Amino acid sequence: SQLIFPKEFETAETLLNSEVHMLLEHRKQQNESAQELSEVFMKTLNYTARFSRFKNRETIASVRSLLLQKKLHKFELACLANLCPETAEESKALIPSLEGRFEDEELQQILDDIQTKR
Amino acid sequence: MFYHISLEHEILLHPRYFGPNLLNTVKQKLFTEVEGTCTGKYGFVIAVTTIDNIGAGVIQPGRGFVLYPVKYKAIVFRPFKGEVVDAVVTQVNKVGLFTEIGPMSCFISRHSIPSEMEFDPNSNPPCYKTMDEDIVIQQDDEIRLKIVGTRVDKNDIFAIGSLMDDYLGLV
Amino acid sequence: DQDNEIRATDLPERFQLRSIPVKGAEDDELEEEADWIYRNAFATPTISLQESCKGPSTIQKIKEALGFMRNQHFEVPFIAFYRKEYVEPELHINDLWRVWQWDEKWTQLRIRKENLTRLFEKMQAYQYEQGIRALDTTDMERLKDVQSMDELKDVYNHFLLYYGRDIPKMQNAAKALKQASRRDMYTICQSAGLDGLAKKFGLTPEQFGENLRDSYQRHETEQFPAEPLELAKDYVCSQFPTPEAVLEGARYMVALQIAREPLVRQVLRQTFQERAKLNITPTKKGRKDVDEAHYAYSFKYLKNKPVKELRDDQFLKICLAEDEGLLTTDISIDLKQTYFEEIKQFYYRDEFSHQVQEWNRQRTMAIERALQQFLYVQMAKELKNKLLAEAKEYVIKACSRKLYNWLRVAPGIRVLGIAFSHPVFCALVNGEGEVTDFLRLPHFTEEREKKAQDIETLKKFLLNKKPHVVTVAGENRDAQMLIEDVKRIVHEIGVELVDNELAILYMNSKKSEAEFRDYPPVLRQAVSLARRIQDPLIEFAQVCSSDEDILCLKFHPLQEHVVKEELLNALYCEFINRVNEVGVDVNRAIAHPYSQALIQYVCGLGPRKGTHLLKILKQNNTRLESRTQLVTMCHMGPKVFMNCAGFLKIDTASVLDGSRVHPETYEWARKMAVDALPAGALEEILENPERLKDLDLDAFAEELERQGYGDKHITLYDIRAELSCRYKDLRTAYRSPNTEEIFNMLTKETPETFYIGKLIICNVTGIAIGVKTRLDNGVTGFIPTKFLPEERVKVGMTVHCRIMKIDIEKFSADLTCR
Repeated sequence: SQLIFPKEFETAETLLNSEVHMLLEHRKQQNESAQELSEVFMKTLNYTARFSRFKNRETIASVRSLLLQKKLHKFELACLANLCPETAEESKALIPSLEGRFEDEELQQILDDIQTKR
Repeated sequence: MFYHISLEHEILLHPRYFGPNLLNTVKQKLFTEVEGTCTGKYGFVIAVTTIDNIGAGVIQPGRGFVLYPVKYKAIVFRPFKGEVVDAVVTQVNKVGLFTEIGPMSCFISRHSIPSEMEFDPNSNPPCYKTMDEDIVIQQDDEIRLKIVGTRVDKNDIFAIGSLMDDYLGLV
Repeated sequence: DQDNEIRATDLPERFQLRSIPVKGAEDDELEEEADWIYRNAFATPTISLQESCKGPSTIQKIKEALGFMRNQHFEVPFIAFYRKEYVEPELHINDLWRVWQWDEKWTQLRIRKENLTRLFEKMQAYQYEQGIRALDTTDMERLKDVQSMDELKDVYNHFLLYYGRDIPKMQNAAKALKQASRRDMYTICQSAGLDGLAKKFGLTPEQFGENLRDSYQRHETEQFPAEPLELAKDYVCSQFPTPEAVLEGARYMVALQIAREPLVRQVLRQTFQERAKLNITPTKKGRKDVDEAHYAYSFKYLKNKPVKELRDDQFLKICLAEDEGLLTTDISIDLKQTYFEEIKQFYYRDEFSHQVQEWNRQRTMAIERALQQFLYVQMAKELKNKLLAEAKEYVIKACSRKLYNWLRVAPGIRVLGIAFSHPVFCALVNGEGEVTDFLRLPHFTEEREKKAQDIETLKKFLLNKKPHVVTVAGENRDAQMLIEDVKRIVHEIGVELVDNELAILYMNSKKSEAEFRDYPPVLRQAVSLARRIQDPLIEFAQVCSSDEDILCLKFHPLQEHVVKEELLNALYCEFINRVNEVGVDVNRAIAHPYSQALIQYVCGLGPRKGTHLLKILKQNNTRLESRTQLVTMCHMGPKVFMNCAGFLKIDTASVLDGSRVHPETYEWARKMAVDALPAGALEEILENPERLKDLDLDAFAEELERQGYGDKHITLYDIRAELSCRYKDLRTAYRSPNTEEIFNMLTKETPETFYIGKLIICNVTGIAIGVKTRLDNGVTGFIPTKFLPEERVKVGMTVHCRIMKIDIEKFSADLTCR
C-alpha cells in the first residue's frame, strides 16, 4: 500500500482502468478479425469498461502527462486518476501516503481537471 | 492495482510443431498457457501485451520436447493489502457481502462495515440498507471499499474488505 | 434452542416462522391488502401464457379471509377446511395459500412506504428552512398511492435525483462517513448551474409525463424567446466552454429527469407490458451451439417475438441461453414507424421557424437519449425480471401440481414389493405397516433352470401368508419381465406396477437406511414401495423428512434454476394441504418410526413445536386419542388448540374424536344426535346411512341465525358428509399407471424425445425380415420393411438418424438411416 508488501513490484509500470480497457479491446478486434477468449479476460474487460472514467485515448495521454508533471510516485499516478475523488481532501482523506507529501492548493485543481477530462 | 511488468515463462514445445511456424506456435502457446493463470507470485495476469524475445530452445535430452524461455510484457492486476478499490456487489448475505472487483470475488464482514448498514429481509431486491434509506446497495452497484487482507488459495485469490474510511460508499 | 422459544410463545408455528411478525389489521388496512392482493395475484393477467387446473366477489372474499386470520391468527388449512364458508366457492386452498405470501409481500411495501415517508418529511423539514424542485404534496401523494414495489422504486430514484446531493446535508441532518461522488455527469452539471436552462426547455418532465398518458401534447411546449444556442453564451463556463457541450450537456441534463419522472416509468412500463417484440441472435459461440440437439433451435429463427407469444416456461429456457453465450436477446416495442415518432411529436412544436425548430432539434434527440440510453435499458431488464418470475413460477406451479397428484393416491391391506435391479429382491409389509419378511432371490434368464427353482417360491409366499396386492419396481424392461413373473403366480388379489425413484432415494437416504442398515440396501427400495401403495403421504414423509430430499427428486428438468426457498415451501405447503385433509394420530407416530414424520405438517404446529410435544408425550407415556386431553394434560395454548385439534384424526379402536369435526363444533354435532331420537345416539347416527336422509341439517341453521354463527349450511353438511364414511380419505383411489406412464417409468421416456426427426441412437437387435433396433433405454421395434441393402442399413451395429414412429407398448425404434 503506502509501503510495499512484495519485493519486486517497484520496477513495473502502473496502468489506469482505461489504459487496460483500451488495450484489452484492441486484443478482441485483433482476435475475432483473425479460438475463444478466456473468462477471466472477459470479466476483467467488462469490469474495466464499467469503471472507465476516460473514454478517449487522448484524455488518457493528457492525464498521464500531467500526472507525471505532478512528480508523485508511479503507483500514485494511476491510483487516483481512475478513482476520481470529488474532494482533494478525499485524497488525503484516504491514501495514507499522500497527505503531507503535497499541499491542498493543487489537489482540488487536479481533481477538477480530472473530472473535466472525464 | 493494474501493472505492466515484463516476466518469464518456460514453453515446452512438442516435436509436432517443428515446421515453418514454430515461433508462431510458441507465441500462441504462451498466450494459451499464460493469459489467465492465477499465480501467487504475481497475482493475476490479464493479457500478454507483447513478446520481448523468444529464447534459445534447448532440446530436452530423452524427451523430445524443446524448452523455450519466453520473456513477455503483460498487463497484471494485483490487489495489494491495505488499498481502496471500487467493487461491484454480486450477492448479499447475513455473514457478509460478496462483491466482484473484476477478475476476483471479495468478502466484506458485517462487523467490518459501519453499524448503519443493516440487512433488508423479504424484499425482492435483497440488500444492506440504512434505516433512513440514505444509501442502498442492490445488485450491480459500485462500492468503494478498503481491502484489509490478501491470502493465497493458489487458484483464485480473494480479498477480504471493510469500509472504515470516508467516501467508502456508493458512487 | 429457538424451538424452546417457539415452544414458549403461544401462536401458530408458521406465523412464528415468518420473517416479519403478523400484526393486527385495522379495517381500512384490512381492506387495503385485499384489493391490492387480488389485483396483483388473480386480477392480473400474466403477460406470458398462463393455465392451471374469478370475479369481483373475491375482493370481499379475500377481505373477510384476511382479517379472520390477520387479527385472529388462523392458519390457511384451518380456514381451508373449517372456515371456508367465508371464501367458498371463490378460492381454493392453494389459492388460499397463494394469498398468504401476498400478505408477506404487502407487509414490506407498507413498511417501506412508511420508511420513505420518513425521508420525504425530514427533507420536507429540511427543504423549507434553506429552479430546484419543491417537495410537493403530490410528491407525498405519489409516495402515498404506491401499489407496487416497482412504483415504490421509481419515486425513490426520482427522489434521489434532485436530492441525492442532499445526502451529505441529510448526513448533517443525521449528525444533527460523508458522501462522495456519484456517476452521472448530472452531478458536475448540477453544480454548473445548468438546471436554469434545463428549466428553460419546452416542458417540465412531469408536465411532459402527463402528455404520455394522454397520448397528446396536453401541456404545450414552452418556447423561450431565444434560439437555443444563445443560452450557451450566457454561461459557457470552465466546465463546458463549448456552446455545443452545454447544449449537449443540457440534453444529458434533461433526459435523466425524463428518465426519472415516475409517471414516465409507469407509461413506459405499461406500453412495454404488451407492446414489445423480442429479437434473439446466437453469439459467435452460439453459431456452433445453436442446434436441434440443444433446446435453443426453436429460438434461432424467431424474430419480433411477442411477449404474449412466450410460452409457459419458454422464457426460462431463453434465460438459460444468455448464461453461456448460447443466445443474445434484445427486446423492443418497435419492429425489426418507431415508437419514438409518436413520442417525438408529443413533445414538439409545429412552427417552422428555425428558432423553434432548433429548440425542437434540441428537444428531439435529447428525449431520444432518454429513450435509448435509459428507458430501453432500465425498464427492459425490469420487463425481463417480471417475465423471469412468471416463467419461474409456472414450473413451481407445475411441480406443486406434480407433487399434488403424488399425494392424491388413496391408501387392512397386505402388500409385497418386488425390487428389480442380477439381484432381484422381494419383501412384504404387514397390515399394520411393519415389514413382514424379505428374501434374497437372484433371478436372471438356452439354460433357464437357475430362474426355475424360484418361481415356485412366489406362490409359496401366496400360501405362506395370503396377500392382497403385490408390487413391482419399474425399470428398463426389468419389471416388464417381473410383471409377467407375478402374473402367472397370481393366477392360482392381483399385482400392481409402480415406479421406484422415490424408493431409490429411500435407499439413498442415510437415516431411512439407518434403522435397517443390516437389511440389504437394494432391498430397502421395496420397503418404501410396499408402504407407498399402503399410503403415499406417510411414504413421502419418511423418505423426504429432510428439506433437500425434495430437491433430490426431479419434478422438472429445470427445477434447479427456480428460487429454492420459495420453491421448497410451495412443495412443502401442499403437504400440509393433504396431511390435514385426512389427519394424523399420535399413537401411530409413537409406535411406528415409519409414521414419525407426519407431525410437522399440522396446521398451527410444525417441527419445532411438534417435536417438543413428542418428548412430553413420551414422558407422560400416554398418547392423545382424547382431544380434550390435549387441553388438560399437554397444557397447550388455545390458539394452537382451536386450529389443530380438528385436524388430528383418531382411530376409534381404544366417537366424534374419530371424526373430522372440531371440538368447537361438537355442540352442533350434539344437535344432530337428537335427530335420531349420551353415546347411544352418537353411535346410531354414525353407523346408519338412514339417519342422514332425515337429518335436519338446515334446521340447525335456524338457531344459527339467532346466535350469530350462521351460514354454516355446508359446514353442518360437512359434519354429515364426515359421518357417512369414517375418516374417508378423499384422495383418488390407486390406479394402474397407463402405457404412457409405463413407457415413461420403464424407459423413462422424455416426451421431448417423441419429437419426429430426432437423432435416436439404436443398436440393431438383428434378423428374426426387417431388422429391429434397440436404444439404450431398451426400446425394440422392427424398422418397417418398406425402406429397408447395405447402404440403407448397416447390419451389425447401431442406427442413428431421423425417427419415424414409436410405439407406447411395442417400443418401436424405427429409423431410415438414409
